[PDB]
Amino acid sequence: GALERLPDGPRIHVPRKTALRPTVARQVFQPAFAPAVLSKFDPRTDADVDEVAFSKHTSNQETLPPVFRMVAREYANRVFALLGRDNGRLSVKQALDGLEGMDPMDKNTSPGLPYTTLGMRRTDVVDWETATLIPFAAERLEKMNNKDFSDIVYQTFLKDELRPIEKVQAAKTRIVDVPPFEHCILGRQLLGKFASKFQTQPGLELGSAIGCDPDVHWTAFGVAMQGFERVYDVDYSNFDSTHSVAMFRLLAEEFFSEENGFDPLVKDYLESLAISKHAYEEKRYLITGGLPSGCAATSMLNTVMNNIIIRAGLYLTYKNFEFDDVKVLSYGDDLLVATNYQLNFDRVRTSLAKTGYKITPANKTSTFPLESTLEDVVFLKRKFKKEGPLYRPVMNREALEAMLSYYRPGTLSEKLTSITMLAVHSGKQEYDRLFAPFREVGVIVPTFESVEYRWRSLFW
Repeated sequence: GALERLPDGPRIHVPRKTALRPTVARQVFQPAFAPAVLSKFDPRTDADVDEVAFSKHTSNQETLPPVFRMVAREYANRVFALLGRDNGRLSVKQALDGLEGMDPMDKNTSPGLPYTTLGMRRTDVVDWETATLIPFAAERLEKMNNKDFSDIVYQTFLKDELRPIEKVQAAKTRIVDVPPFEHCILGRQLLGKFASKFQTQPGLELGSAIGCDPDVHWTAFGVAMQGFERVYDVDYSNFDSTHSVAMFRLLAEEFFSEENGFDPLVKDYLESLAISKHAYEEKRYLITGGLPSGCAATSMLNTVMNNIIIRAGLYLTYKNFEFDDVKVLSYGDDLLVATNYQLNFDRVRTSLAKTGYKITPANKTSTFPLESTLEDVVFLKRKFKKEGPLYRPVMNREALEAMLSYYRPGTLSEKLTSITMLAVHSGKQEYDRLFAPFREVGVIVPTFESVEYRWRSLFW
């Protein structure tokens, strides 16, 4: 919200060509999907894609009800009771290498401005052996330690991916925000030690599916939500952008605070996300509110806010409502409510509408069903398919066809390998149907029994 125009500067090229190309299986399945619109002169749409991206960000909420604060600090108590309040700053060595049971920073990811303009990669700007930034990058990280984030400009561009034909026709393409590499390092310094603990324990108590593995953890999520009377599926609309600047303050003061064992600089880092400066072609602008993408923190941040927001809506809608009445499971804006009560999310939608957040039923029709169970819900594009004492992540049939219909030249073998581990849960008949197009044109893929056996090996 609140997009303020700044003085224009050097041209930072937004890419306007898809790398996606159709496979041999596109003609077979013909999914309701196509590459996202990137150019203004894309003939598949009437609309200007830059206008549609800039039409969003109207204005976030200035204020926010007082119930958001108490439910935030009450959620904080539960989280830090389990994980602990030893969430101090990590060294630059620890940030790059990552802690034990935490992936190291990706060397391939974009380094951000001005390194992308100069044609440099992440491994140019730092030495991973010694954890040593080059003089230019080192002094910028120094200034951010001294409470100054004035140099930080997000490289912003359109997301190259598949979209529904309606999103392609309407030119509604998602926006990627790439922060500078030093900003991304500093983020993992301040919030890394906490993130490592949050990743390792996904479940209903922490209220998060972050750092899970659908093959294994679906059985754990399944059995945990099994005993409950109902399970609701709730989806937000523009969850990242609708975060108010007040929400960021709440997190800094109540959740990611020095009381809970965080670095004092965390507050200033969170303000860099709250009020951020972006570069798009020659345009420069300033968005007040909403969480930018980029780096590993984004999914965790939304997961924390999601547990707060959904309960705050319930507190507002349902009087004498309890915190433990609802058990939550979420991976960012993908939300899953488990409860013994009977909740009406039509009235919760109207409550949260006033607070800025917009929920939807996730079933293409404006009616949250009063009755809903574990078998009905869809979480992470997957369903909960019980099989003996286990649960299998059965992925949507229309999703699987869409994934196989397009690809990026060069990395086709890597793609097919990963999709076999998804399609295995749909059954041998469905499995061999989905890969038949590729085998038809002389492309070998592993047997169903090979990959099905591999999945069963996880539980031995």
